[PDB]
Amino acid sequence: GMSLANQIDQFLGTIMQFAENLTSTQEAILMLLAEQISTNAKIAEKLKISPAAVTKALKKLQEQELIKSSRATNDERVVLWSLTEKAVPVAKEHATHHEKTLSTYQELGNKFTDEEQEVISKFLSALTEEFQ
Amino acid sequence: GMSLANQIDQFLGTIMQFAENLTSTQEAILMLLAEQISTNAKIAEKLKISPAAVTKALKKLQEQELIKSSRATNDERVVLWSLTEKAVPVAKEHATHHEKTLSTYQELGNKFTDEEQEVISKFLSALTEEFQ
Repeated sequence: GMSLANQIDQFLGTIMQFAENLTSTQEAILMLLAEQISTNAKIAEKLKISPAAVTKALKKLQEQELIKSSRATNDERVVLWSLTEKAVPVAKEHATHHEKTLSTYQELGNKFTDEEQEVISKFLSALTEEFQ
Repeated sequence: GMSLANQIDQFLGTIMQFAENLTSTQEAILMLLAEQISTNAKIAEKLKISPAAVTKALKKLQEQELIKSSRATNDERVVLWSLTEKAVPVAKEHATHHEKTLSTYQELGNKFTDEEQEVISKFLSALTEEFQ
């Protein structure tokens, strides 16, 4: 039989191999803008990142014509950002992938009782640490 | 609070990030040869790989002067392979890393009862599948 240590080793090897086959900030803005027009400030708050990081990601998305700025109809000083037509199916495709992935994790989790899920949760947190 | 699905998603993201920061056959031969001189046949059996794959990996290791061929003192037709002096500390360093990694997984596993470990084992097998 196989030790749990070896099972864990093999499992992590499989996830790392799969890895070896848009930044995440950019893709998170895409997803956010897919749901509501927003400002730099709003984006920084919702994403929990610095204003410099938001400006940097917004610039990359703009260069790619994934998003576009406009002026708040109420206030001429506030710049709003929204998806371009070109970005609509990009964001939709990313949102769908994310949702499907999470659904898969959720269905797997649902095969376990709350008590079992707590075991799994503690296991994953402790193992996460070894990789942070 | 955070759903298990989201915990799993974040956990896999961390392992994949860590990944984004010698082939495994070659390194397995190094480790094997670190413990005993062997032939192509022996290597293929122990590693569960094709003779072509072994020849391919042996050639790469030889080019790198990590291993060297010699003739079986008993039989002139059989080629044995062993580490070179240069490879000794390479294999030692790899063996030590592997052992340390497994020790870490083992110590983490030891914080869980056999029953909890079974929960974790089933969880990991089912999740592995999603990535094979």
